[PDB]
Amino acid sequence: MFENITAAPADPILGLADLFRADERPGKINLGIGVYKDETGKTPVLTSVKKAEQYLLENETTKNYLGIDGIPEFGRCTQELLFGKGSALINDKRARTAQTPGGTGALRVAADFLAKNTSVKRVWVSNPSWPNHKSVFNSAGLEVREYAYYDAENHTLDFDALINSLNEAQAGDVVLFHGCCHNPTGIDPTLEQWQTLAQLSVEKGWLPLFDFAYQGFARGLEEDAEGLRAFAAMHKELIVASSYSKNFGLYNERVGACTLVAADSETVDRAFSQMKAAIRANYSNPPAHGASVVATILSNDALRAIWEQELTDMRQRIQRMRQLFVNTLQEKGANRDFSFIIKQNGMFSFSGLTKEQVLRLREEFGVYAVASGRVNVAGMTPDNMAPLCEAIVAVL
Amino acid sequence: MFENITAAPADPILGLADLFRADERPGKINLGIGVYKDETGKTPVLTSVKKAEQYLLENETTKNYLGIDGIPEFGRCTQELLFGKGSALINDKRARTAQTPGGTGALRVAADFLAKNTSVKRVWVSNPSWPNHKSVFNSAGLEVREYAYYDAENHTLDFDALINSLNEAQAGDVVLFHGCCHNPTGIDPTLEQWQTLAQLSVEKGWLPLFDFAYQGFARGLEEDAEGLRAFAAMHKELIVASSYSKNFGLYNERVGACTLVAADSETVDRAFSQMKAAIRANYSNPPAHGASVVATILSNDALRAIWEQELTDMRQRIQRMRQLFVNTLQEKGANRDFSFIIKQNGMFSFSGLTKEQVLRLREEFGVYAVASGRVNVAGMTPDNMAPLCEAIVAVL
Ligand SMILES: *Cc1c(COP(=O)(O)O)c[n+]([O-])c(C)c1O
Ligand SMILES: *Cc1c(COP(=O)(O)O)c[n+]([O-])c(C)c1O
Repeated sequence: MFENITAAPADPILGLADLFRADERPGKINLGIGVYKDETGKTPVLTSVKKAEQYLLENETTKNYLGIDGIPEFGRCTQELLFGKGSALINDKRARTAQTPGGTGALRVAADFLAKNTSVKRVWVSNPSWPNHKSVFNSAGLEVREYAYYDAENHTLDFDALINSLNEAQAGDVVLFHGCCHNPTGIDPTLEQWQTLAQLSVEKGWLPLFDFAYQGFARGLEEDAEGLRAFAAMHKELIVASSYSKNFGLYNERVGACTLVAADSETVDRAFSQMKAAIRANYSNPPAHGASVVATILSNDALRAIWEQELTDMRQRIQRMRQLFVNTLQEKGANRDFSFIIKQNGMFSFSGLTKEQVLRLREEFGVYAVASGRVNVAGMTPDNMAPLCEAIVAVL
Repeated sequence: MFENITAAPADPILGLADLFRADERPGKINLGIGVYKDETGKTPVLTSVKKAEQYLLENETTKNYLGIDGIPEFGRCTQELLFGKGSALINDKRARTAQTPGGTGALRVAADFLAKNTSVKRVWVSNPSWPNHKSVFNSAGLEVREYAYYDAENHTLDFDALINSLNEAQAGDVVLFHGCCHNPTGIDPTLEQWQTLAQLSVEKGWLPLFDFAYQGFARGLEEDAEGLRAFAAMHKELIVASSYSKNFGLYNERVGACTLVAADSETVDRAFSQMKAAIRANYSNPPAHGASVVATILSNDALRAIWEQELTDMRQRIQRMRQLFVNTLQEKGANRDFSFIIKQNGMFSFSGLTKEQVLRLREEFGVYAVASGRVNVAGMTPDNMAPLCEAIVAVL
């Protein structure tokens, strides 16, 4: 059966982690995967989630199966985080959310749903985008086409080319938007550019799929959800795939949500029974621990307060690391002006490094960046900033 | 987009849980889903897993992403539990296991793998089988055909009809076997019947997919893995989907494994990179907590000892509940002889109840059984045994 199965290519993000760790050069720098690191090079489990975990350890009586859609508490808090407390879609009972294994699991459940219950043949995804978007949507059967997005010379969002790109998208096509902290560019629409796109998918008939992995990392939790809320005020139907792996530092527990919105509660609940039938045919019901923790933290005035401060410290430490990196690069001999990365949002810096600058950096300096030139700024600390900038300016 | 989406039918196992709980009749009995209950009507979280959880709470430093295939420790213990310590496939490095969200997630990953990397068009599944088998394999693209299995008059495995059924299976087809505690019948092959099937899939060219949800519940952990080990000694390629939701009482954390075996380590690792590419395109990497606990318990001499006793108490309490149920039924006026359910293995009793005996029992006595007449014996306690038997004999 398995004799002529070819070996798959390694994952462009995760394949790095395999190589990094097998390397026994002592001064290597990771900058690959997109996990926060603190000033000391470590990804601690947050304190708000250690208190919540002690709590579940004292207060759980059963591990008996969650419903197909998970913890209801988790569901309404996620909807409030996305749409706002007292939003009109919450009140009209227009949204239905399923707890999922991370944002990837929410993105696939969406894809599986749409493939067997919808007309959609095409998902539109930005150029550039998360590398695994294409792989999740092709596995469901859907075709992935690309729209323009980043102007590389000017280091801006190329809004016009994004508009003219999408004029080849039909009514009935999915268009994926990153909510904030665009992965990989970190370049996001202004509010004014999002209400322009809000209005345009309304007369073009696109179904919006918002991907939210980094809410809380660009300006703040509410500030980051504005673009989606500009679409939500206008659209009868949306879907958002949300992840709490980054903002909760809960990466390996796999906590996310696929939230469905239709024109009214009857349609949304009818559509939701199919989405739940897709979830059953894949894994059965979602992993409890991680979602259990999000919901304990968001249900507690005190424990929520502590998380929101932990998330603000991260937002700020990455911002500090950005200015540091453009300053250090400067005085380390930097051949170009890298000041544009200051204006980018989130964990990443989309540097202009070529695939070979990036290959040379791993294979002789041991600093790991994705082959697109995406480097994780949250993986930089004041101790490794100098090694790292000396490596980039010797490859320039 | 979602206007003419029809509502899905409710799940035959999980849809029960929705109805049970919405019912506010005080004496209702659940008997539906296949979760263990102790003498007091409760599914406690085991003590071996509460000690292991205290431990992770004291000893974890990060929630940073697991590899696509999860915890390696989890992987080798699962292989040892399935194949035996010092098995030849472990030593020849012939097996590769990925940690998954429960046994359902392992069964889908298998299906996704085989669909894009194999010739297989057909998975053969028993009649009767777990209701969701068909749904997981059809979602991957595969067709599901059925083979004969249970003789309902005699209450036996109908081995001949199982043989003649499968003579319509081609070389290259998947045939799914339940390892032990057949869901729904609880009727399993003898060892002699399994080495006969072991030999027959070898000259017929079937790929064996073993489903293991209840290892430790029929005779014991090693005793229960004998059939699979009879196939493993003969086959160059197998796949087993394993779950630790039942034997670890870890239902909602979602801990299982998809373990791949090929003729040699090169092929198995080549095939495994594709299986890992399927896992990435669905959820990304597995939920850590539940697998983390299995591996702490199995890595500890003491904590393992405590689990194995907890699993023996369950095995025994269900056996006690079986004799009780056939005894009580007898003296409650039982119209037929139900002594055959004594000879069945696992949590379930495949009673001969018709869909209408089963509908009448929920809708007027409030005892919930699956529409196949599958009743969960682990949901019976000495306090609810009499209500329950009075209900069955009034519907007979
Ligand atoms: C991190 C990330 C994901 C994956 O989320 P998780 O499954 O790890 O939670 C998905 N998408 O799409 C983007 C853009 C991410 O940055
Ligand atoms: C319980 C059970 C499953 C599902 O396993 P989990 O995902 O809940 O662990 C799958 N199969 O196939 C059978 C027979 C089961 O009894």
